Amino acid sequence: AFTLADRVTEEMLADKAALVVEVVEENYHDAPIVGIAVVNEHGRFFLRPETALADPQFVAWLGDETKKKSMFDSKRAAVALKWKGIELCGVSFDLLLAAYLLDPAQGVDDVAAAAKMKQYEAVRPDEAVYGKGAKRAVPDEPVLAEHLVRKAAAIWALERPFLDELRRNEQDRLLVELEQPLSSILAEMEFAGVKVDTKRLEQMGEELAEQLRTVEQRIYELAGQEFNINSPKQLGVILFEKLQLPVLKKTKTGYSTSADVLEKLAPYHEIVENILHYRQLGKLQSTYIEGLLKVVRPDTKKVHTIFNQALTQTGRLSSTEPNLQNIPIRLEEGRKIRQAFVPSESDWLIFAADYSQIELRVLAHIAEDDNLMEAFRRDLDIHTKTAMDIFQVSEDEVTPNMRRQAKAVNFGIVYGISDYGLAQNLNISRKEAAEFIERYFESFPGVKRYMENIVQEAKQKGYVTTLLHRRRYLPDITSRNFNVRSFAERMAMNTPIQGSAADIIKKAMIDLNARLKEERLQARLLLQVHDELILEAPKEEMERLCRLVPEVMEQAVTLRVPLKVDYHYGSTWYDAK
DNA sequence: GCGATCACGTA
DNA sequence: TACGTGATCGCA
Repeated sequence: AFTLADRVTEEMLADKAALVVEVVEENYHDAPIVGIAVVNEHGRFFLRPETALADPQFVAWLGDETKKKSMFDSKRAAVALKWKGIELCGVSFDLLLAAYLLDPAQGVDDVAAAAKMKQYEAVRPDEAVYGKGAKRAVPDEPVLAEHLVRKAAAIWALERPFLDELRRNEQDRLLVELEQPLSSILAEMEFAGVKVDTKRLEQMGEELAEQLRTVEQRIYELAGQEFNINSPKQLGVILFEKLQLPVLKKTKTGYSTSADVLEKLAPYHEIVENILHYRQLGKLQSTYIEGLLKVVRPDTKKVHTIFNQALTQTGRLSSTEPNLQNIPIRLEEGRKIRQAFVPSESDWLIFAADYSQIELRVLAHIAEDDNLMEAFRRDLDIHTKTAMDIFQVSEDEVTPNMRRQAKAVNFGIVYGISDYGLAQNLNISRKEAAEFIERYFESFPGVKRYMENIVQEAKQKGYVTTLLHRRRYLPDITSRNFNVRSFAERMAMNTPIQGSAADIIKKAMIDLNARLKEERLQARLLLQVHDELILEAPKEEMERLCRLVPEVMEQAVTLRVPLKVDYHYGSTWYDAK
C-alpha cells in the first residue's frame, strides 16, 4: 500500500526517509526525472515530479542537510536535479556505495541486486521494469509507481543490515567519510563539465581524414586491390594469404593482426607499416575525434562525463560518455587531442596535478621494503634505481634499454601482470621474464615478502584490504586451474597497491574540495584521471594553487615514504604539462 | 538489433 | 591487469 500522491503533504517531509528520484536514461545529464518515491515513518508516497519539484516545501526538504535521506545511486539523482536548479542534500546513506564496499565483485547495478545480498527480493530489477535496449520504455504510472515505492521500501529496509555489515568490516567510515562525500564532489565535477574547443577538434578530424585517405590509397595499391582495412578478416586474407606473410599468432577465429604481430611483420612488406599508421590514425579519428564530438553538448560546448564510483574491483574511478581516462598521451599525434580541452571561462587556466609513482610508493610503505623506501626517500628515478639494483651496475652504467626493462618490471608490479605478460611486453621468453622477476626480489626482499604474505593472507581470510579498508574477495585463490589461480594471486598482490592509491586520491579530492572552499578560491575540480587531478581556475589563482594543491595531495595520508606531486598549468589540458 | 570478437587507448 | 569503445561480423 502506498499513497499515489496528488500534492505534497508535511507527512512526506520527515527527518529521515528513503528517497527515489528516478532517472531512467542511462546518461542522467539533463535527463528527465520520471517519478519520485518517499518512504518514511509515516508511510509510502509516490509523487509525480512536475508536482513535487514545483512544490517549494518539497524542494526545501530536498536541500535541507538536516533532513536525512537514504538512496541508491544518489549522484544520478543529485546531478539530474542540478540540471533542474535543485540541490539535493542530506543523503546520509547510499545503498549503491554500501553494496559496492561490501563486495565490489557483485556488480550491484540496481536496488534489486543489492537487496538480494540481504535476501530481500520484494523489488524487481530495473531491466525487468524498463526493458533493455530498443524496447526500453518508461511504463505506465501504476507500474512505475509500484516499482519506485518498492525500491524506496527496499532502501528503507536495507539500510540497517548494510550499515551493520559495513561496521563489522570496519568500512563504516569508508562509506560515510570517503565514498559518500566523494559522490557529491563527483556530481559537481560532472555537472560543471569540461569545455571542449570543437573547432580545433573538427580541424584535427579534417587533418586525419586527409592522411587516412592518403595512407588508405597507398595500402590499396600495395595490396593490389581494395578491401576493408578495418576488417581483421579481410586484412588477414590480404596479409597472410595474398602477400603470404608469416603467421606468428592465431586468434580464436583466425589470423591475428594486432599491432604486436604487425610490428614483427614490418620487414617483410611495406604494407605493414602503412597498416599500423592507418590503425593509429583511425583510432584517433573514430574513437577520439568523432567520439568526443558526439558527446559534446552543443548548448554548453562541454563534455559532462559520468564517473562510475561503484564499478572497479580496485576502487579506482572509471568514467564514460566520454571516457576521459584514455585520452592519448604517448604518441604526439594523439596527445594533441588534449589541446581541445580548455577552461570554461576567459582568463581561466587548466591546472593539473599528478602523483608521481604513487603505486610504487604505496608498495614501499605496505611492504616496508628498505631498498624501495630509501629510493623514494632519496626521490630517485625509480626505474633507473631499479635497473641499478637488478643489473648490479652504477647509475652511469644504466643504458636506456636497461632502464626500459626495469620500467617494464615496475609496470608489471603496478598493474599485477603475469610472467607471460612481462615476457610479452619485453619481447623475451617466459623463462627470461621469470628470472628478471627473481632478480627483482633479490634487490627488494621486502617486496617479495609482501607478495608471499599477502597471498597467504588472501587464502586465509578470503580477501585483501587497502589502507582505507576497501576489500576485494578472491574466491579463485584456491582454484585448481593454474591460470585462474595465478590471476587471483596477482590480484591479491596488486589490489592493496592499486586500491590504496585510489583511496589516497579520493581522500585528496575530498581534502582539496574543502581546502578550495576554506581558501575561498574560485578554482574547481574538473576531472580525476588515473593519478592526476585536473582543475580550472582564474589565471589570478595559479600561484596560490601551485602551493595549495600539491600540499593537499602530498598530505592526504602519511606514508613511510613521502608522496610526490608534479603539477603544471596552461591554457589547455595539453599545455598543463 | 543485439552479441561476441578483435583491436587499442589509458593504464 | 583492467575498463571503455570502436568497427566488423555473425545470428535473428
